Amino acid sequence: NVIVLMLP
Amino acid sequence: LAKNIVYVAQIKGQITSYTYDQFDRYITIAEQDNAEAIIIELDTPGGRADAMMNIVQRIQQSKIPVIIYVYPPGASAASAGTYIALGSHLIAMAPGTSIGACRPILGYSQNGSIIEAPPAITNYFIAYIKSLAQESGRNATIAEEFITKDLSLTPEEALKYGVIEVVARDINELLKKSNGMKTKIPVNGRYVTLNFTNVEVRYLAPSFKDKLISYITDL
Amino acid sequence: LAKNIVYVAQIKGQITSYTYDQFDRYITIAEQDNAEAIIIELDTPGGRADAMMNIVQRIQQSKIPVIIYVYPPGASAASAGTYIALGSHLIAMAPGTSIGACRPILGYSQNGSIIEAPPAITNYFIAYIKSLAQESGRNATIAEEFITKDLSLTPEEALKYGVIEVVARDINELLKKSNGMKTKIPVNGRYVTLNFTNVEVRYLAPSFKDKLISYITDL
Ligand SMILES: [Cl-]
Repeated sequence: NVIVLMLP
Repeated sequence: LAKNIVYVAQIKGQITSYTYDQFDRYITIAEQDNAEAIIIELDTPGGRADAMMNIVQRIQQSKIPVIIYVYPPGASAASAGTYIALGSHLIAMAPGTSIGACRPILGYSQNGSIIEAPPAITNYFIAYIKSLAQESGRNATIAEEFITKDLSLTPEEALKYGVIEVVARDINELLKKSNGMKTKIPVNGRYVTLNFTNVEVRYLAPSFKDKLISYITDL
Repeated sequence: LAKNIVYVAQIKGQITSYTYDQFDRYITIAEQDNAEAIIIELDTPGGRADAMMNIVQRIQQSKIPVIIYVYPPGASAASAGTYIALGSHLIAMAPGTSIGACRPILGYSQNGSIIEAPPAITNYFIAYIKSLAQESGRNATIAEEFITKDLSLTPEEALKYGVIEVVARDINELLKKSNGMKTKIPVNGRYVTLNFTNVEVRYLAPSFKDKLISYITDL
């Protein structure tokens, strides 16, 4: 369960 | 005729799970007090995808209009913050604010480097941002470009392009311009007309936990 | 300067941006002191992909060997921690510990329900984990299954399947057993033979900030 994402 | 209660809360910094808790807490108080609307003064450089989607969902389930107000001047709703705006009943921006710049990345690396998001994640967010725009009658063409071109817009541009509903300098001008507007998404399955005639404004304080977490951040 | 030093540090909890800072701080101390190695006692149930990738990178660039030690008994290096382990110069596990369960996800819903990511992002992390394992001469078949089967292994299983190099009950057994072993990845262009005969062991205390921030994340 690695949590993946974000935005720029 | 009737006196309409409007809550105002501030939400600042990176969108994380603590941010979800803030949105949840502030919206609940307003629902319980039968408020006409809650305005959230939002200033965020971005944040986490899951917390953002949880926040959009919380706003869909809200029994009261949630107005996202990009405030104060200099603030932005960039990255995750743009999805929050697009997922809300009405968007306002103060002069000198920014919205957009949503190209997903896996994250930032050591030395100014960035970790590239695979095309699948990108396409997934294009679909999601276009869907939020379509659902709320906002410019889906331009919203895609928030991603494909890292497009960022001024308030005047955002209004002109059909992304936001209101440009306002403070709460006062916000209530006056948005009075009589219909929400862009439904509240419990009906598109609500905002009644900001005869309003009492109430400001919501951040809690101890809010203040602590963010003061650790400022350092 | 005529000494042989091994640093030991502790890393516990979610792998976040802050965890990167700790890894960087401890490894930096050991490098500046020309340590023979640093042992990181790792207990982590999960974390973020971006911080994890940055930590693997920092370990890849380390000027000294980094030994990931799943410790104390009952600890796990699940999720992000398994990637960190696989990216390092040597892996040891204490009795009663766990490695594996590495499935990538977009995160958690309001429920606490599982939000799986698109199929193609699973494939991206399969590739990444296979790469880390093959670059360190470790079993990429089992590594893939950490994701595709949510596979979790005991220390003895991890050793037999050629995923880790040492099972040790404490730092002293770890030093005795890993003495004379070659690092699984290079240190500055060269595979290095660990020299742990006559070593001085130096423990690096977590700071107040480390403990406070860990404890806050914890809840
Ligand atoms: Cl050597």
